[PDB]
Amino acid sequence: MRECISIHVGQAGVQIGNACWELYCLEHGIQPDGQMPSDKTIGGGDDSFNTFFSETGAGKHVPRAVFVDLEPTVIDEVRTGTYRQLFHPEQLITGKEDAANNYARGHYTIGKEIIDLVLDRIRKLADQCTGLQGFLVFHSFGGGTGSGFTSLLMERLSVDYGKKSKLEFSIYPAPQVSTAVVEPYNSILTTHTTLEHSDCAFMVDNEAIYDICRRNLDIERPTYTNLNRLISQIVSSITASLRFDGALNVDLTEFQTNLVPYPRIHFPLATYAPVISAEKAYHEQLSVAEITNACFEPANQMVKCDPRHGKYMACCLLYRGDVVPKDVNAAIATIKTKRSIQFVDWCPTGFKVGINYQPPTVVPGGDLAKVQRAVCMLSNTTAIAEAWARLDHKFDLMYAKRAFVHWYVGEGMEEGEFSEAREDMAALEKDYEEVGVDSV
Amino acid sequence: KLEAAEERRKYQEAELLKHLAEKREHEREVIQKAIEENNNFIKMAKEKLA
Amino acid sequence: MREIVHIQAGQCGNQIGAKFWEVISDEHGIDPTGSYHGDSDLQLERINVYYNEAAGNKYVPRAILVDLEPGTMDSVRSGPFGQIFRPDNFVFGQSGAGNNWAKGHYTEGAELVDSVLDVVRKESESCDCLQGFQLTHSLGGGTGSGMGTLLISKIREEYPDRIMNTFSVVPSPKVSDTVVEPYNATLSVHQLVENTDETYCIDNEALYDICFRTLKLTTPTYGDLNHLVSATMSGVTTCLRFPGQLNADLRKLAVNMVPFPRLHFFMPGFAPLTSRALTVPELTQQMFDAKNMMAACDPRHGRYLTVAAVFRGRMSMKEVDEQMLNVQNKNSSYFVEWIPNNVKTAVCDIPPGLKMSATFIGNSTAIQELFKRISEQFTAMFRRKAFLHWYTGEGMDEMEFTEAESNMNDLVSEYQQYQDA
Ligand SMILES: Nc1nc2c(ncn2[C@@H]2O[C@H](COP(=O)(O)OP(=O)(O)OP(=O)(O)O)[C@@H](O)[C@H]2O)c(=O)[nH]1
Ligand SMILES: Nc1nc2c(ncn2[C@@H]2O[C@H](COP(=O)(O)OP(=O)(O)O)[C@@H](O)[C@H]2O)c(=O)[nH]1
Ligand SMILES: [Ca+2]
Ligand SMILES: [Ca+2]
Ligand SMILES: [Mg+2]
Ligand SMILES: [Mg+2]
Repeated sequence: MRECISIHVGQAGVQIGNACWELYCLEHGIQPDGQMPSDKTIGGGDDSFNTFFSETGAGKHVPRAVFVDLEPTVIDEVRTGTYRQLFHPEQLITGKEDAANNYARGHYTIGKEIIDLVLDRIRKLADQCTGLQGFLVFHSFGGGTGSGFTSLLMERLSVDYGKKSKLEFSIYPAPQVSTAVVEPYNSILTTHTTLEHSDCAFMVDNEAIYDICRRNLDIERPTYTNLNRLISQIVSSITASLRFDGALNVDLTEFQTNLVPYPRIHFPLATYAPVISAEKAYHEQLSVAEITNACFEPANQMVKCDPRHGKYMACCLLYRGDVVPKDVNAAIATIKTKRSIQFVDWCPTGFKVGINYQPPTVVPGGDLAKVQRAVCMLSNTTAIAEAWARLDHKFDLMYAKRAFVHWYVGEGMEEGEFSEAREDMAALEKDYEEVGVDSV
Repeated sequence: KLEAAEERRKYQEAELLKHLAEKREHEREVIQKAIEENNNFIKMAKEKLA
Repeated sequence: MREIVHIQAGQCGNQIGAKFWEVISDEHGIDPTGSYHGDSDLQLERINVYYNEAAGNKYVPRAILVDLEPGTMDSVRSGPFGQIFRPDNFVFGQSGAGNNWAKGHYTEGAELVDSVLDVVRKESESCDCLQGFQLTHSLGGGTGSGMGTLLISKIREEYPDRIMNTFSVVPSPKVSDTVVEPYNATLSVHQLVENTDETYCIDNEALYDICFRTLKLTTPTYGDLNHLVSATMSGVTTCLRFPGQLNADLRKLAVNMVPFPRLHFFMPGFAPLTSRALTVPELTQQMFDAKNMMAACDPRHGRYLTVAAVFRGRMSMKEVDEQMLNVQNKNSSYFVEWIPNNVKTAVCDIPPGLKMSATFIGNSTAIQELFKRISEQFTAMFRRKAFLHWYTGEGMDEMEFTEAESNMNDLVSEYQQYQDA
């Protein structure tokens, strides 16, 4: 009861899913074969970890997850890798030909050939749920599958599950690790087509994660493996309230009430601390006040933008580990007297707090220090619109010359879809200005 | 004078139960509006995609 | 006039409800298995007001436990007195109400409400002479607020000649779960104004301030807040539960306390405040002190329409009468002169882990401060239609929010009218 189904789409979605599920197995004491010795109820139950794991009669704990890619090579590494026994083969879905960094191929030409099979496999997971809460969708903005197949899937899920919650984890493109010149086209097309179908979207700027890996973990040239381990810690903080019990534990749905004042304004800024090497953590214990203070440093944000130059509509603190409310409340009081935290005039200023007592876990061979306490701040700030403004500008430079547009038109798209998507983004940028203006 | 009193009590009671009846009518209209908007969303997403 | 049916709805309602039954079971000498092991005939004389008698001289609370999620009722069933409740009186769905009044009142709650009324009817049918109903709930969430006020409307439809009493926990930004609490509270107050006879306003603002300022608790928990609520609830139900002359049933309390039908929102108070020996002068001064009030309203900012004072313990009835007369005579301007003798006093010999205590129930025009505070928080969001999509998604229109706001502003004006008269 209260099951959540995860859907991992395309390379970024799949490799981030690998890192998240590895970490969840370590957090819950689940072995790579699916066995969980601490679980005394064989073949079922309604423990908090059953939101994300189903159970077979043979004691196997199976992710409530589908992995989809339009080419096989990334999902083939899950099929032959360390966690190969965790997943039933029917949860891992591949085509033969990818979307070639083209939204139009992911949504239409290649995507149409596999969408009915993917919905079939998702239906099989939904049918084993006694009270399905909703879906968590992991994808890139920049890839053809991450952009175009995800848009198609989100539209089809609105039809087949009506208003069931759909949450996204969306990888926003950075030039240091980008693979396509057309990523801005793909980003705007998928944001436009998905925006009415998504309840809440957590954007992860590859450039913010890349910089955190370089600056805080002293990684000279971060790989996807480095970025994904850090992303999995942030995802785990957000989903921890669904996967664990505790008196001070606050369900993600209750944070969502505070984070989404209007349906379109559904893009929270995540900030995570502490991100520290084993060599720096040694004999340096970071207190509740230190990790809380670090949530108001822009350098710890998942998206590059400056909240000191916008307005808050919501601030949520999701603590894990050795944290009591007394220390949180003193940390917040100190921060209020010292920082640039300006709320809109129509929103209350209180910070909403959750505490999960289970400390953070790290993956063996990882870059992050094992710490006693961590925090993820989810804020609704007008500053997140900066990320849209950057992408919209790159879109405008190329689109004014119709650069690369023939690749989309060749797959059956019209120019009208480009100008409609871009107009929706202009109206979104404008919505973020309007909600920040003072009431008359 | 006792029957007249009783009839005023029965009148005030029938007035209350009429007002509570309009409330049940309104409750029935809120949930039907919720269903009709969910169905119209699904319908219009289905048609736009086709 | 005899049986009361108790309903507890949602997380808050069930947490304060469970503490109420623990506290009054201990006062009446009832143990967690429902067996009587007390030392006084005073404990059993009016036991039937709150308890049914079962096979083998077992006492079973006349209590119905309601929620749209199972979690808080599983915790009640595991709590100390959890086994005393009738198992068929647990009525719960699986969906929850997401802190949304519209889900409680119109969508999720509507699905569950008929099965709650089946249990109310079963309890009501075996009553020799039902006095009426008391509901414990919060106004800030979805189940207690939205489904609680739906239940009240349906109970009134089926029992229109019976008294409806609520213990209603008013939300505060100081002890807040969501930004939408002021919406849920305004929609609920609109229901309570029309469909209750008596509402005890339990303000989380006041309970927090008492725990912080007076009891020196640096970090108040819901447990600390609920200790104040359960002591107040024991105090204000003493006259219903023990032999006595004054306010001995729900209709007589209403007739003494409610001069105009809409002005039925009471400011409770308690002395002494607790987490060794108090004199009658000290009880009396403390029970009337702003700092001992469970609603964050300054009684010096309004006038008392009516007051009930209940003294508990072995004390001089002469000294209680003298002190109660002293407060009225010395502070005469704060008691409206157009309701003569508007302060009534009861004394019960059985004290609550104290030798003596005083409970205060006031109908003060200062209660408008509580409604104005909720009204200001409502408007700040409603002028930008902020967070409304949570409510329009369940079929509600903006107009329903405009009507609730107007009716609550009208209630404020009416308190102001009698304050100036
Ligand atoms: N953080 C992170 N970003 C990734 C990862 N893999 C790819 N990306 C980013 O995702 C974007 C490219 O999309 P991909 O997910 O590779 O493409 P796809 O969804 O497989 O789409 P096609 O290959 O075109 O069918 C770029 O912005 C990459 O930097 C990954 O494992 N982690
Ligand atoms: N005093 C008190 N207030 C509570 C308690 N639990 C929740 N609240 C308050 O009740 C409101 C939330 O409603 P709640 O009862 O949790 O939601 P429901 O289950 O949907 O009715 C907020 O105003 C909280 O501050 C409690 O045990 N005691
Ligand atoms: Ca199990
Ligand atoms: Ca249902
Ligand atoms: Mg690919
Ligand atoms: Mg709650």
